[PDB]
Order: sequence, then C-alpha cells, then structure tokens
Amino acid sequence: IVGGYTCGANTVPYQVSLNSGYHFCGGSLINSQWVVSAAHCYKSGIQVRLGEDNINVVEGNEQFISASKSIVHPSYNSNTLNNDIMLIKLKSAASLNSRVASISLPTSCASAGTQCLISGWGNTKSSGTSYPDVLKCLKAPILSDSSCKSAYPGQITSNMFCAGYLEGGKDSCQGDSGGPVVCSGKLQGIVSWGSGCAQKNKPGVYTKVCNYVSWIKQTIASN
Ligand SMILES: NCc1ccc(CNC(=O)[C@@H]2CCCN2C(=O)[C@H](N)Cc2ccccc2)cc1
Ligand SMILES: [Ca+2]
Repeated sequence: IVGGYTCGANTVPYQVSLNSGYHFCGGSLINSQWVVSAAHCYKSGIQVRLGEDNINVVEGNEQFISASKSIVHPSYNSNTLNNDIMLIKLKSAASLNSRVASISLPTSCASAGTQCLISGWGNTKSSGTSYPDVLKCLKAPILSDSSCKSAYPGQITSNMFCAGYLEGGKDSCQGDSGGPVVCSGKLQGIVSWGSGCAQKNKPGVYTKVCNYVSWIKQTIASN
C-alpha cells in the first residue's frame, strides 16, 4: 500500500496473510473454513495466517492453518487476469473471535464513487521497494468504469473495476495481491493488477467480487 496508514493491530480482522515460507499475498476470511484471494496468488504449500499484524513477530493472536484445497476460478485467464479469484479451504476451522473474523459477501455490487478500505503488507513506495511488517490501510473510492477503461484501453472486463486516485500517490502495490477491498461492510474487490503503483492515470484494478458470489456460495457448499 502506497500512501496509506498503519491500520492498527487486528483492526482489519478478516485480512489474512498467505505464507509459503514468507508472506506472498493477502486474502479475506469469509467463514471459519474458507479464504478468498486472487487466482494469480495460486501456488502449492499455502499456510493461511490469521490474526496477524506484524507478520515477522508472534504477537499472540495468530492462527496458522494449512490449506487443504485451492480452487482457482474455472474461467481464470492468466494472460489478462480476467476472473482473478480463488478459494482456499483450511485444513481445520479457524477459531473465530474479535481478531479473526469473516467479512460479508456482497448481496449487490457497489457503485462508482463508493469509498472503500484496501489493506495489505505490500510495497509502500511508488519508486523503489520497501515492505512493511505491520498491516497498512488505504481509503479509496471506486472509479468510473469509463475512467478505468480510458486508463487501460482494451484490458478491462465486466469482472474488474478501478479504485484509487488518478492523480497518483495512493494505491495498492505488489504484495497486496489477493487482499481485500471492503466497501460499506462488504468484500467488493480483490487486489488484482495495475501499471506500477501510485502513478498518475494508472489506478489499481480489482476483481469485481459481486459477480462471483453465486460461484463462491455454491463452491463452499459443495466442498
Ligand atoms: N498499483 C496496483 C497494483 C496492485 C497489485 C499488483 C499485483 N499484481 C500483479 O503484479 C499482477 C500479477 C500478474 C502481473 N500483474 C500485473 O499487475 C502486471 N503489472 C500487469 C498485468 C499483466 C497481465 C494481466 C493483467 C495485468 C499490481 C498493481
Ligand atoms: Ca505476527
């Protein structure tokens, strides 16, 4: 997250860190047994880390649980990142409490102009690299689909939306991948892609979760 703020420990209790020896992606807890992340975060050997603030220090509220199954969306296209969503089932159910809590799925999409909360442990610099160890947060509005398509001609589908600031300075970034965009209490986005970070006229692109709620619910119920 570039241009954000330190969230505060466990103030985003649905935020998970996916660990394969190191943090490599965010995700969102949607019930005691299931995490949603980006399909471009897919790999084997995932451990889900809940209740994290400093990902390098055991602070006392963590739960570390291995994934039993990963399900990349059937229509994911790695060339374009269309349908960039994946479900991860935990080997054992998380113990839900005030620092480890699910986020509600949308019953409808969000509109342009809605303010959202984006969070993660990704890069905090727009030029260069600096990775924080505590969770960073950013308030950012959903941008119009027309401004999104003008920023990235040819590349935006109905399964994507832009959020952030066309002036630059405030954005998600590498390492935030797979993490949440929450608006009015609902998980509306997943950190997906973009050109650089916090550059002018290059906002972040996010998987449009509301298009996937039926698939999420039916997949969880059948697995
Ligand atoms: N500042 C927002 C942001 C937040 C978080 C990220 C992390 N996401 C990526 O790194 C993805 C993974 C595949 C490659 N990516 C990319 O974005 C590529 N630069 C562009 C691309 C390539 C193929 C298909 C679609 C887009 C990036 C930008
Ligand atoms: Ca920790």
